[PDB]
Amino acid sequence: KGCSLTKAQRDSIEVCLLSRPSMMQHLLRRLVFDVPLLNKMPLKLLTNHYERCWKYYCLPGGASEEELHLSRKLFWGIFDALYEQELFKLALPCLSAVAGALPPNFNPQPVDTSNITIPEKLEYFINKYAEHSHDKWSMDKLANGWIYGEIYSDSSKVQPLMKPYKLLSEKEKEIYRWPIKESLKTMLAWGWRIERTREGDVDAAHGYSPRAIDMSNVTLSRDLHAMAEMMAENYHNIWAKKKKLELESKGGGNHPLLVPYDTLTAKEKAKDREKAQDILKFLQINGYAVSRGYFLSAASRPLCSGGHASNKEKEMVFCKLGVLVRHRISLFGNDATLHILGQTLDARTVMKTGLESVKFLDNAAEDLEKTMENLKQGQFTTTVALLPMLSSLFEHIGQHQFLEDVQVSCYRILTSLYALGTSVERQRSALGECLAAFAGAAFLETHLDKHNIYS
Amino acid sequence: LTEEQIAEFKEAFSLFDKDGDGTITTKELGTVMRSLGQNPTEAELQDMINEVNGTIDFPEFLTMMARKMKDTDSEEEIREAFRVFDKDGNGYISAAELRHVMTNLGEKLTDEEVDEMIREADIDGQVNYEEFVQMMTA
Repeated sequence: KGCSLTKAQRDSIEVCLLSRPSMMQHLLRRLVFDVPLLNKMPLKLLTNHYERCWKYYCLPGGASEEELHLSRKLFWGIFDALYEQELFKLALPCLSAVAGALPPNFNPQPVDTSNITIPEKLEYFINKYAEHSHDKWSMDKLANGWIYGEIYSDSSKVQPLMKPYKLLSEKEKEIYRWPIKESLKTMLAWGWRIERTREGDVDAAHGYSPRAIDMSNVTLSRDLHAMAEMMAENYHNIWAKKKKLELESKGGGNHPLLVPYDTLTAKEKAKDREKAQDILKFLQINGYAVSRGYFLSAASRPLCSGGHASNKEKEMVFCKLGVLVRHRISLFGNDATLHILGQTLDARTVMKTGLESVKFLDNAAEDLEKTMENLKQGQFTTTVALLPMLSSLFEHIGQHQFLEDVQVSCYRILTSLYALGTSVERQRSALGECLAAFAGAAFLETHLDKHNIYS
Repeated sequence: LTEEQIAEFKEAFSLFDKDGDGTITTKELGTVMRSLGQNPTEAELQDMINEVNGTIDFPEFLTMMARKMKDTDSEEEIREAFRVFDKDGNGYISAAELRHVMTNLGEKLTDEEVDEMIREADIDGQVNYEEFVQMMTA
């Protein structure tokens, strides 16, 4: 389906460009989830729709800001694998300026559950935790007010399982201890440890009476809730596998709720979060610490500058579009603007001097716009300017032997001089010697550059 | 579709047709187009198969390959009919000479259609014919 897929793509792009950015943030979650497989082409069309949303929300909107920075980092790391790459790269410039405006077939993956045992110092706590979970369960049933009875009737206010803690045997506790044990094993198998800390702690009805510690006021911190969310996502993956192993046991297909995780409602995540935090809230009641056992693009600019140095070392052997992508990202950062910026300037001078004498063709054309954007970045933002002037003189000696590469090197020298003189003259004497060497025999443009960018 | 083109299409079909009823089988579409020298994407091939019991036959095969030919004919002929005029080779036709080259025979209508040209053509005045393509070919 060629035109059918293109019509679906136009429908998605128009329904996103007509819509405010809260739903666009919810869909940008799925765009970041799909961005990891960019390097197929229509997943990159979803990435182009996300680029449209970034170009629309760069002003006011440019929760999910860290998600956008993470998606920028992951798309920059996936785009450096290898037309279509030029399309994603030209989309990446406005997305990079938007991130600088910020800076201004499902397959679940469960784990083995029954191969690592539990130390018994937590089994001294299991005897109270399983008790407390069943007490909170019977307390929630006392919110309805259930009464113990014999015949299992759900209409006569009868629960036949409302028996006390003394009348519970081993295998009558094992039915509720099985998710407890096989959740503690998923916590403890990965290398998570919960050590020692300080000590810790409307009318009723008939049956069992829990004076349970109130689970409606307990809250962890952000990384502890992130660990809880990882455990809840694991629990939902196990439940999704438990349903996938039964929807094909009769002989049919699948249920449409097999989606990526970020496209469900709130209660379906909140139930597994409650099951993950029945442990953690009661650890906070007893006072047991659950342990593990913007500036993001500004930080990623130095790694991108190192990658630009590597691309300047080995780009002119096909990778000219990869060099132009980093040049356009540097242009977008120049439209998005501090010693790390000085390190990026030194790495940009290294990227200029890495292929000095070999100045394939479109990279050399776009390098003039990259140098003008670097001069703009110098107009946007320590004594290495003398040695870089000699490196630029060597680049001019490598670019002045050759069509109008001599005039392009003179325009690049005028770009550097406009960046430096808007806010030592041995290299100026070398420029005068170059003018006296190759003036009288492209050269009038070099004269118009040298008579005005001397300051 | 010409003498030679319809001759070639019938020759290729009847050479790939064996039984003598006018129907080749379903998987012969890519075979007959690559015998004619055409290798598109598979989605277009599947659309052309499902546009045709499971017996791909003569009529709309002729019609679809007519459409595939008239696309390239549209490109080449909208190139050359403006290559007639505009003797410096840029596609920039002036507005007065657009009035001249628009009131051709055949249609020969009044100031309605050339008013439709000049009201929206992009005029700076030199007019490139891509604006005329995107206007007049819907």
